[PDB]
Formats: sequence, C-alpha cells, structure tokens
Amino acid sequence: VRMNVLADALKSINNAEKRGKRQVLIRPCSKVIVRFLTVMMKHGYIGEFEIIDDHRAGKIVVNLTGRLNKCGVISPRFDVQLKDLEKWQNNLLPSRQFGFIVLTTSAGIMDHEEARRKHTGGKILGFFF
Amino acid sequence: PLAKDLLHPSPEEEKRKHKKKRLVQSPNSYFMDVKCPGCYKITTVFSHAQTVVLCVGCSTVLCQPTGGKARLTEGCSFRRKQH
Amino acid sequence: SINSRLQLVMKSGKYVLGYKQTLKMIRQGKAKLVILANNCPALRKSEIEYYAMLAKTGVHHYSGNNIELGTACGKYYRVCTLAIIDPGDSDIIR
Amino acid sequence: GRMHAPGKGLSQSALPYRRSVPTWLKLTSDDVKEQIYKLAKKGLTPSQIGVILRDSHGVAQVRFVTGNKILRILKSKGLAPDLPEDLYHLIKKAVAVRKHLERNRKDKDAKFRLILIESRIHRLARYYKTKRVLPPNWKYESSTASALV
Amino acid sequence: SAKIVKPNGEKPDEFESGISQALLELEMNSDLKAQLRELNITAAKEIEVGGGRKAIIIFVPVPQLKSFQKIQVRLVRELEKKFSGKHVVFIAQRRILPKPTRKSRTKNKQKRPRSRTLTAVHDAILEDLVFPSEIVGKRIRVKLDGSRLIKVHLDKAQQNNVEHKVETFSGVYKKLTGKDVNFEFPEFQ
Ligand SMILES: [Mg+2]
Repeated sequence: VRMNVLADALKSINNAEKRGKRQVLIRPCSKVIVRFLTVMMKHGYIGEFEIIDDHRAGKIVVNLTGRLNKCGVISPRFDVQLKDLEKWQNNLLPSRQFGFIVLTTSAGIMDHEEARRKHTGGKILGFFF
Repeated sequence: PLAKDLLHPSPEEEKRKHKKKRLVQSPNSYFMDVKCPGCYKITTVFSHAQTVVLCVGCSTVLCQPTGGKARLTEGCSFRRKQH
Repeated sequence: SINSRLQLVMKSGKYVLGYKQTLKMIRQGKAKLVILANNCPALRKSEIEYYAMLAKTGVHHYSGNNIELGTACGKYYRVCTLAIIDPGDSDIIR
Repeated sequence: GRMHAPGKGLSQSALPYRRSVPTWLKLTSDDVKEQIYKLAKKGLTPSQIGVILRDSHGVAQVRFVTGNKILRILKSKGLAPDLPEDLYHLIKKAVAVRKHLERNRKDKDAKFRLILIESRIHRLARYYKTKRVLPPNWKYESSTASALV
Repeated sequence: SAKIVKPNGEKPDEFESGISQALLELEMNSDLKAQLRELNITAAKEIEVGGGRKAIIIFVPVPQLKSFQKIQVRLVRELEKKFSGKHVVFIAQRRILPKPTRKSRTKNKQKRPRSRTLTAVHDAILEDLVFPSEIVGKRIRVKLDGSRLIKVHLDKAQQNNVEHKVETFSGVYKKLTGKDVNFEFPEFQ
C-alpha cells in the first residue's frame, strides 16, 4: 500500500517531466514532501508549487519547468555518517558539478551541500539532479 | 496535454469526475426540503435515503429507497438550494 | 423473526424461563407472551396454550427446539417454554 | 484492494470542506443527543442511528452537531453494546454460515466464507485486545459463539 | 462604565474602557439585551492596515464565542456605526501551548490537545474573523523565494458584509500570527 509517500510523489514528478507535462498534482501530500520540494525550488529544479488543503491529507500542484532530469528516492532512509556522504554522492549523482542528495538532519531537511556547511550527517531521503 | 491549469478547473469538468477524484473532495449528494400533498409539514429528506422516510404527521410515506437517489412518492416537491 | 426481538427483551425487559415459574406468571396474570417451542411435548403445549387462552395472553410456537430458544435467549441452554412479563424498547408484544 | 477478495473497488462517502452546521437544522447538540439516545434505547446499532438521523431527520453528521461521535455519546452514558457492533456483525454472520454448513456438509464455498469470516473475526479481535475494549481473554469458540449473539 | 465587561487580569483603560462602554451603551436597547448580559470580552487592540483605515480587533473568552456569533452581525452593525471610521471583528482568546520538545520535556504536564496546539489555533482564528462568509477551501502558495502565502476561498452568503473588509483580515493575522493572506470570491458546486 502507500508505504512511502515520497516515492509515490517523486515518481509522479519525475514521470511527468519526461512527458514534458507543464504541471502535476501529487495525491497524498505530506510535510516531508513540502519540505523536500522547497529544497528543489532553490536550486531551480522546479517552479512554485501551490498546496491544496483538502481537509484530510493534502494535494499539491507543482509548476515544473524543463529542468528536472530525474528525482528519485532511497527507500530505506539509511543513516549517512558524513564520511560516507562522499561515497554516496559519488555513486548516486551524475557529476561532482551539480546534483543534490536531499537528506534530513538534526538541523532540518536540506541538500548535501548545506549539511556539509553545517557539518552534520543524517538520513538520506532521495536525490534530484 | 502539456497545459491543464489543474488548480482552476472549469466548473463543468469537476462534475464529470468521480467525487473523490476532484481537486477537493466534495460529495455528489443533497438534502431536499419536501412538501407532500396532505400535510403542510416539511421533512428534511436526504436524497440518498437508505431508509423509508415517513411523514412527521403519519399516514403517507415519502421516499421508497432505491440504488442511488430516493424514489419520491407520486406527487411531492423538494428544495435543493443551500450552503 | 423472533431472534432479534427476543435478544433485546432478555437484555432490557423481564422474564421467566421454562415452566412453573411461567405457569405461575400466567396464574398471577402478569405475563403476556408465552413462547413455547416445538418439542414442548404435546400435553404441555395444550395445557399451557389452554392455560394462557383463559388468561388472555398471546402464545408463540416458535419454530424452535427446546434449544433454538435457549440459544436465542442468550442463555446457553435448554428452555422449552418461556414467559415475557415486560419488554424493553423491543416490540415483541403486538 | 480489499482484505479478502479480488475486487479492487472504491465506493465511499465523502464530506465537504465545510463542517459548521448547515442552518436548516434546528435541534442543537442537545436535541440530537436526546434523539440518538431514544433510538439506541429502542435497540439500534451506532451505524443504524447515524442512518435514521440523516435520511428522515436532519443531521448530516452527528459529530459536527454535537462535540463527539455517536459511540462516545452512547458510551459516556452507558447505552453502548457489550462488544463492538462492528465485530458481532461478523460473529452473527459466522454463526449463520455455521448453521447451514451443519445441515449441508457439501458446500465447499461456505467453507471459505466461514474460514475467511473466522479470520476477519480474529483479526479484528486482536486489536480490540490492544485497544483494550475487550478483556485479554475472550476468544472465539464455535460453541459459545451462537450464544454471544 | 468600562471595567465590568472586560475581566481577565488585563485592565489598560484606553480603548478597552471606551469599547466596553459601547457594549454597555448597546444594553440600553430593546431585544439587544439580556443575551448581552451573559457575554463578556477579555482584551482589545487597535491595529492599522496598509490602506490606512485602522481596525479594532476584539477578543472573547472562547465558550462565549459561540454565543457572540448569534449577536455578531447585529453587534458589529451598531458599534461600527457608533465607534466610527473603523472596522470591527471578533476573535476567540485561544491559549496556544508550546510544543513539548525533549528539551522542553515531559516532567508532568497534562497532555496538550490538538484544539490547543499551534496550527489549530491560527486556523480557528480564520473561522472567527470571517464569521459571515465562512471558509469553503484554502490553497497555499509557495513563492520562488519560499514565502508561504495562503489563499482563502470564502463562500458568498454574507459576502456583501465581508467584501469591503478583506484587507483588514489581511492586516489582522499579520499582527496576531505572522502570515500573509488574500481572499478570493469564487464558483459553486
Ligand atoms: Mg491477504
């Protein structure tokens, strides 16, 4: 069933941007969704998303742009110990020149660059690039 | 295709969508404030009835229930408009 | 059927199970539905059925067993006859 | 797609944004709690009350009119049933399947619909043991079941 | 004169007196009376808006709010006309408990209901502001900066009362909560 609500959503916003779809809604919604999408907003990977408030769960509607090649999700949230952060961002991103492993540490949800500035580890969620 | 303004969907194309599939989940049902010929009394019948709606008076019976909406009996009116 | 109504009378109302109490409650006149089963042997049938007619009490020959009655009473056990004194919200009485 | 069947259907109820009462309604939190009250008294299930109250009567949802949901109104006054209505509907069902299996020992079909039904019982039961509405002891038994209805 | 319909620890005369005196003035009035004896405010503030024409926000205990709603339309009409050049609106004085971190721990402390949590409060604050309009649905923007702008769909029944206000409400929580919101007057179902 709905186990992981990212994988759910991120499939459907990778899986639109292939078709070139202009915008998409994501059915279940969550806090973690919002908080990881707002990360994608900063590096440009999407445009402004506007969350509907069906009284229950939430829907979102994501303005897409052309720019997202793929976003995916590492499904079990392994615990990343900062020394490993490299070994991951080697084998999970296309280059050292862009690509963003979104993860979730002590000091909020954020990309790997921002966990490195603050010097924290924590749990991998996914990656967009 | 390539541009469907999902957030501002024109009123028609939610009514041709299954209740839970809509942008916001709303029902496709209603109550009706019902006259009936004998008594002037108005009962507050819910379209999709399930049970037989009897008159606040007594004798007459308003709504046989069927699959979807309720079958009003013979010659009796109703009033949607609200909310 | 008189599983559902009876069930409700047990919880809420008043009763007497079986015999002798039931017949006392007819004697007294304070019982106004005697539920016989089938399997009440046909003398007792006719002598309760008579002995209630005279009081002016409704009788029921429940399509039962002695047992399918016990089970229906939420009793766990053999009840041939019973008398209902007072119902709850149950419209067992007509 | 359902617990125990292939059919992957969806047909469910669906409320609006709005929750605030809809102004037809007279009654008030009291007169609804006066009415739930009299229906449960008469002998109806918490589902069945919610029913009577909407079709004939007026209340979209008790929950919105009063503070709490039907069961709590019965339970906080002590008209609530012994076990959950939701469960003895399965138990009553089981005992009905039992019966005709006991006359017709060929019905292979009835010998899921029993096994399934038994399993939808046990399954239910063992939260009612962790949510603690049932005491940690009660158990099915075929024999003692027919009585329990 | 002032202090009799504002009891909560908070006196500070200025408006609270003048506004409660206008409540007291509305008791010298047929039918708008007796039902007003039971009622009672707590505090009140003057707050300006972007346009210039400031609004008076009135707080209420909370259990009384559901009684203030019976009077509100008739109330506002009269004291808005009295205490002129200004908009008036009622809010319930909700508590907002802090979140129990492990830091701010669980030494004891009775629960902390959802009613009394954060996001329930500013949401019920919405239902207190636009009493006559009533909410039909929210959307919630995220601009490319990250600034979260809400959009509140209100109904239509008593739009006329509320349509002129709007940018008072926009001004209102932005003092109370700290959130920026504009109101839209839409289709039906
Ligand atoms: Mg299975």
